[PDB]
Amino acid sequence: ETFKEYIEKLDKLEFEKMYENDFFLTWEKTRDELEAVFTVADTLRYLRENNISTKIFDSGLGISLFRTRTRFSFASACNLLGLEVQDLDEETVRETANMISFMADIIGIRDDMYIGKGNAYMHEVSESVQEGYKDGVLEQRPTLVNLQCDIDHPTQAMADALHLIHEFGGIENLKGKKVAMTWAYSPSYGKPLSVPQGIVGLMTRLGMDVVLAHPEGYEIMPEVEEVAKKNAAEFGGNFTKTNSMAEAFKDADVVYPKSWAPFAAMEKRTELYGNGDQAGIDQLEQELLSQNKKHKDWECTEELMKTTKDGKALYMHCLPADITGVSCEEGEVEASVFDRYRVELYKEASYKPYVIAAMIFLSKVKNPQKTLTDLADKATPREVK
Amino acid sequence: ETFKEYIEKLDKLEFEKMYENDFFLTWEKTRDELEAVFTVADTLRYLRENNISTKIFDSGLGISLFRTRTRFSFASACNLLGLEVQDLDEETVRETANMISFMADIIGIRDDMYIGKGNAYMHEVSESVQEGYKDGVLEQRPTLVNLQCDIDHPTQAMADALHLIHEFGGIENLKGKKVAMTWAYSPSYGKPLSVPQGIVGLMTRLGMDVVLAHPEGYEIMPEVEEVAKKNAAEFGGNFTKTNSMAEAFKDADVVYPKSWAPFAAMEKRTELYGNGDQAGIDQLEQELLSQNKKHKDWECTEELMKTTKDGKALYMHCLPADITGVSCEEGEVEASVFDRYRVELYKEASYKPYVIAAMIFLSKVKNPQKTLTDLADKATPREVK
Amino acid sequence: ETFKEYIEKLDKLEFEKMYENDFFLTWEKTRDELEAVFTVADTLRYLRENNISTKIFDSGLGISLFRTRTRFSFASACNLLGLEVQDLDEETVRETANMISFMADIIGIRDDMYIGKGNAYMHEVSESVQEGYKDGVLEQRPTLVNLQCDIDHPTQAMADALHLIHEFGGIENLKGKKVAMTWAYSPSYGKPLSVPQGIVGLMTRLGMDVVLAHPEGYEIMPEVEEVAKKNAAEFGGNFTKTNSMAEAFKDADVVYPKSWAPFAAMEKRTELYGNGDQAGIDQLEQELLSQNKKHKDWECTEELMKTTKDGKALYMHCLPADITGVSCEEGEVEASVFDRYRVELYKEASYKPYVIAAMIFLSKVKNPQKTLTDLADKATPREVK
Repeated sequence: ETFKEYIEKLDKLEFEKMYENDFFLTWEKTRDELEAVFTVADTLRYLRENNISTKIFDSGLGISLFRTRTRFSFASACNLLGLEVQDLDEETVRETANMISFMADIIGIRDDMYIGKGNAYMHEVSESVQEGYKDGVLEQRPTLVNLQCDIDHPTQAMADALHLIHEFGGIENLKGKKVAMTWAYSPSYGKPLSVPQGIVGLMTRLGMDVVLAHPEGYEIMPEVEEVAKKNAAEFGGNFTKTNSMAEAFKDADVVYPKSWAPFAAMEKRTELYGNGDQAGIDQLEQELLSQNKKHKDWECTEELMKTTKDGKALYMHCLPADITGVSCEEGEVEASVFDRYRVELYKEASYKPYVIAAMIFLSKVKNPQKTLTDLADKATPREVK
Repeated sequence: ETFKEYIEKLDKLEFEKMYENDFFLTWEKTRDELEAVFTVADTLRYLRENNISTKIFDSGLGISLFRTRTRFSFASACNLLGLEVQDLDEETVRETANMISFMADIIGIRDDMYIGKGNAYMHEVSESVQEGYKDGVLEQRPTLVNLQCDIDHPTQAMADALHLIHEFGGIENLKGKKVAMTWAYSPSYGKPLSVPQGIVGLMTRLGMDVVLAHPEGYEIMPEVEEVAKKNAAEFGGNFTKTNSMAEAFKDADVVYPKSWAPFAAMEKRTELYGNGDQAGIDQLEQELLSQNKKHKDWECTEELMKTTKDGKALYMHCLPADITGVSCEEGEVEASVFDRYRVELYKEASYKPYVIAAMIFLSKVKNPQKTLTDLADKATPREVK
Repeated sequence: ETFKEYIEKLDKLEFEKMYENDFFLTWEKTRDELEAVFTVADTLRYLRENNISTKIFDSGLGISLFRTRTRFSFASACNLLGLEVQDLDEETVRETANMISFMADIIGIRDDMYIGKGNAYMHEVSESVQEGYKDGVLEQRPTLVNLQCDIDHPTQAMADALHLIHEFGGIENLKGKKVAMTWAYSPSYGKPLSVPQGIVGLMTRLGMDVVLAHPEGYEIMPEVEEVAKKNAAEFGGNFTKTNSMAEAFKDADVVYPKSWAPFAAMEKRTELYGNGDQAGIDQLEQELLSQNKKHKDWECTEELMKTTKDGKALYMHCLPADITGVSCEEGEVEASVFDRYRVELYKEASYKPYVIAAMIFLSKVKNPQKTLTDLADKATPREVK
């Protein structure tokens, strides 16, 4: 698409509320706001593809706050816009939020290890930073970008959605398509549910036919099931739950098989972690290990792919995947399946840097159309031509 | 204040000796030189508040040299001026000083754990770097900024002084004001004396009525007492020593209650550390723990605040403070007292980034007035307007 | 030399193949290509010496990939050209190579601990990154700079060669000169052979009279001996092997005495490391310790220096050196010898940042003459004048 087309698309969307605001969960934003992230994403790509610098800050920091793929993804986005990243180690939160912010425009936060704690922690940082700006402590109001929490993974989900839009030739062609978000076997102890919950909560916004397929006992956060049901019932398409991998793969257009630990188990883990009972934690993680040992047959196999739409549904995975007979003895996907989609899987990952930059752009530029246009006319070369 | 006023103030100060020089101790600089740091501090703030970039380096490094609040403070200052920070791990010093400096304009150093070692280490680095410049090894002469040593904490003290100037409406209104630099209870083993010595050595320059209040046995470096006595006797005001917290708080205009380990004890600690005797160190730190256990009553309490000027002296603390019943069982300050000054305490901290930038600016720009004016006329936007 | 002279020198060299290519081993490049690195090195120095910024990237990353002197050397080079460095911790390599590269223009790699593994690892990264560019995963093709491997140390060797060119007044004056690359005693377990192999493989290109002097049993990689023999026999000068330190020092114009572990021993070490046999490794390193204990007499001494050309051959060492009676009980060089050449040794090290920048420049600028000239005419100040 040409540059004129991108600007014209933004003009028929409404997104004034994204300015000087945070980004936590995809479903806290409107459909227009989500579409403004996609379009600004592609616009920044267009400009960089044509050797046009999109630096919008002459100085200022972006605070990275972990508690290494998203590490480089955030660093990339900041540098593209002209921000310099600083990493932080790991009313105390209020104090930490003001002390790091004096010359910070952005704060990216990853906190995904504990159910309940991660999302609340980001709200506290935002609130603290809002008050500091009001009380004159801070010259600006830093906007927060959720780089992964216990509830959602918005940068991953939106990068995944944008991949689909480009693979199927527009956001409207996603309507009616069948996406299988399923569980798969991992040797690992227990992975967060942010990706499964994140793409189920997002794809349901895009009018798709979404199916959540996991073995019994691996239920996701029930409040995210409720968000998906609403989404589908309100803005078209469907949401379905099932305990059969085959039933989900059958006639699927898209396939997303990644493992996760049971929501309930993560609630226990956090309470035990809060109580301090390390002996209980060790037992819980051993109990999970042998529970998911009973579902090794959950693997994205060449036989399963065969029962997909034309035997070639787009395989998606956030990476890295557990590849059977390469990364581990038994895993999420067969080697030959992975290899055949390798190019698509990497191209999928390429959208993440642009998605974070778009979120930053939208939260810091009151008139994106004008500034994007200003940046295009000046045409500052990022490389020597 | 307007921009014209800042330049005119610099014009009636003399500071030619700050160019291509280091900053170690506040009392090694003249009163005019100190006032040039305040004014350049406020000028850079003025410019950034009005969206005007103050980048003065197109490329070059600022070497950070620790041996996380000042970490971000130094990184902020460097980035504001256009320098990129690089962290170093922790005639060998001479070699290290030349090898890191080839494309370094600034070196910030924090070395505050051992009495005698820290200040000597910075002199050696400076000297090495001076000689390298003379012998053609180095294209430039990197200027050093003391980010905290065993003797003084110049960036903290000057940020604290600048806070006062803005709270009381000018540097001349500080004359006659009563500042209580006192000890307080901390559960921690033993904190450096750089802050207490630093603000006693600085506030005595500003014609204030300074009182050093600590329990018997907690004497500061006696050479810093001598600097304060001289300061007061020479440039007006007073310096007093006392072993009563109440007597210091009575009618105080400003109150600075932070704990520190006895100077003498720090001399032992270093000798033991030099001798290698770890068994002695462990005993010394246990001996301190129960010594300051006998002075839990040294706390900035709501009853003490009540005996201050109008019951509302400006509470100052470098942060973080030991808050009783929040951060610890028994600490430096009562929660309600802390909370009521929280806004001021954070605003105090905001001056540190600008103080470091000013020191850098003054050490690298032969004509500050002209360049500050050049930067104002060009008016390069740091953010999109 | 003036700027006009540098450009004219580049014009009578051919180096079109360096564009969008990697730099692994000095002997994989032509003599003209090597001379293009020297000239671009000196040109960037000339420009910076005259306060002229040489930033060529407005945004983009340089990935540093270790597996602290070259750390700062790489960071310096990147920043000079406008790139921002990001450090990485330590088909998986293929995945890692694409995931870090989305907005990376350069990748510097240090991997020098294991014979066979290091050079192969860089070829795999390059190949992966090449394919990604072809398949549309990557917007650009990142060029690799070998920051040190098991075979060569190209940035060190070229910095060393450039030092010589400036010490003896041109690359043509090196012809006929006698360079003693010799072993020396180190207390350390076992150092890589990349420096000895690197300068023997390079100096033989420059028509010099190179002698490899090491005690029996310390043979270097035999394939690098073969490269040196060829070099000398093909492009003039000589290569000789000897087991006498004196014979190598006699009438030497240049002296390079640094220790290294026997090539053969490094082959064992890696196999043991590959087999996992840690008990064998511990024994092998103890066997080396007492082997080189039998050659403490291999020291660059004041008596040896006396038998050099005029008793003042240029002493060279990559640094840091083992100095006898300062850094250790017994080492590579006598203190008085080291001290007298300290200035030259540091100036030698100063070329490394410019050598890395030159390699980057040549791999990313299709017309160096034009852009270097463009940068000179614009004359963007790096410092305020």
